[PDB]
Amino acid sequence: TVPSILNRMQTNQTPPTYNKTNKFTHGFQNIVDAYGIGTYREINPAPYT
Amino acid sequence: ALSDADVQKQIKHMMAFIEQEANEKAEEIDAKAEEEFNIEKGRLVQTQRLKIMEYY
Repeated sequence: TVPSILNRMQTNQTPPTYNKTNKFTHGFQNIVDAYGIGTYREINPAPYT
Repeated sequence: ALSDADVQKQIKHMMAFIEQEANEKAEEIDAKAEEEFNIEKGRLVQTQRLKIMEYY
């Protein structure tokens, strides 16, 4: 009966990078990932590549 | 809500949880202690009773 809780917090660790890839763009996203994944929220070269 | 006051509210729920666990443990062992006093005092008194019946 008594519920659980989900908590936010001030964080010092660096966020990962995520892209919501789709069927068509997966190969290109991998192509740009091959040389290092972009830092949090920097411009992705995948849509232009 | 997820404010610090809400965190304290959930912490109060968990405090009630630990209070339930601890009170149950303490009163369980204490009531078992009362029953053990009953039966052990009864066994010593039963030794005395058997002595009294032998005598009488």
